[PDB]
Amino acid sequence: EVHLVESGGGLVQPGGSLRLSCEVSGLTFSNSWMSWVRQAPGKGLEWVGFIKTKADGGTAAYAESVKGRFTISRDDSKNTVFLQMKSLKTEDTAVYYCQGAVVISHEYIEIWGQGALVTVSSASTKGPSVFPLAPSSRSTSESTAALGCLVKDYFPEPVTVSWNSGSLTSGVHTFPAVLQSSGLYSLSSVVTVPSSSLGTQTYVCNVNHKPSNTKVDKRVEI
Amino acid sequence: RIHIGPGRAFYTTK
Amino acid sequence: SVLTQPPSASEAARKSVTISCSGGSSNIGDDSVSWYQQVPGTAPKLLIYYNDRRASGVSDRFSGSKSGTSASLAINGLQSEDEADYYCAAWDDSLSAYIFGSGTRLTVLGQPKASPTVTLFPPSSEELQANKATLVCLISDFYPGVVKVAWKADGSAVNAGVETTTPSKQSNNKYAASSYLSLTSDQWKSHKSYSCQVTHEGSTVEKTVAP
Repeated sequence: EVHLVESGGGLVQPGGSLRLSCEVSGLTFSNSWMSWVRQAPGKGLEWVGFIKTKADGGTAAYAESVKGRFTISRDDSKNTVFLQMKSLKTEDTAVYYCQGAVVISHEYIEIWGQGALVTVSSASTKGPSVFPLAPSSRSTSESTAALGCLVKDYFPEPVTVSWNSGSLTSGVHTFPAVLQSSGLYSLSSVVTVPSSSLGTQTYVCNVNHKPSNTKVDKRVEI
Repeated sequence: RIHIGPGRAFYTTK
Repeated sequence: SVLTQPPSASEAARKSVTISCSGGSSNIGDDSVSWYQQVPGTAPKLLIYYNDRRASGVSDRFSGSKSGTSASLAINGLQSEDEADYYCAAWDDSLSAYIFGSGTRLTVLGQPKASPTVTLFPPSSEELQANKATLVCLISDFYPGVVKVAWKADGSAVNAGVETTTPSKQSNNKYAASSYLSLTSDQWKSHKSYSCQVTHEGSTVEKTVAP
């Protein structure tokens, strides 16, 4: 029932500043102990810090490696905890996760957010070109056809893909991205569909790349 | 006084 | 002052594994251990807290113990869902920080071997008008997760302009991957057939496209 939704992730040059938000629903935020853990690309987990409830100190503490550059604060009005980052290093590039924790009736509960990717780098942002991958004539001859979207040459991660505004769930396989020699990412998304529906049903993939402000809805025709 | 987790929540005494 | 776990672990389906963690008196010794599960991609999930208590809504196949300065997570009725990284965690007194173990990659043996399916896409016309032909080779539903991809042009081996993905695990409990061949629009037209050859275990599934 509980959810932790974080955001404000993105790209920021070395020396820069950034603010993550974690918005907590299905939880009495007032009584929730909030914290942040980060995971740098391909490494283990590292605690960043926590903040106590208002009924305690309201106070934060921090891992020594970010002490004084990072500020955790909270807004009980708005059900949200913040992780303010200033003076960022490349070594700060990681997926940042927040945690909410309560203790109700002698039982502990600790829920994690999906995480937000923060890339610290002096390379530039680039949005994708979205191209429709049409089947053929040789696969529009089988009983089911696969068609897709190519999401080409973007940075940083991530990209979301849905189909028909999220209403086409089934037979949908979005692949993880390859990292090109260019430092740019590409991925593909495929949906497999009944071959008799190429003519009636109109298929549109929805691609979002929030760092570039690129939101595309490409029709895949034949 | 027992604390638990990365948010170091208050859980039990002794 | 670090919490140390063995890097890997392994066992067969339906059986039971133990994963250990050893700290010192200043962390595990003085406080209590929690355990996390992390399937790559997803977030970590709490499994055990205060040494041996089970997190809300968690299989009782998982159980935890603390002996002295070490700690132990145990897993029953081993399912394929269960392979993930496992992290112990405790508060440390001298550092004043929540400290996580090295992490342990559990793998589950005896999983059904499955051959890969392959989808190969030509460059879109839209992309050719920009003179940049990209060939897309999608690879899924296979196990174990080791594949080799070769590309061929008219039976000649294409080595240049290939970018292949490290194989990743799906919601399926099986693996997936992609391979991309990057061409200019006139190399694409310079050959009559291109082909994507995926080899898995010792069998090769091959697919073709033509201009």
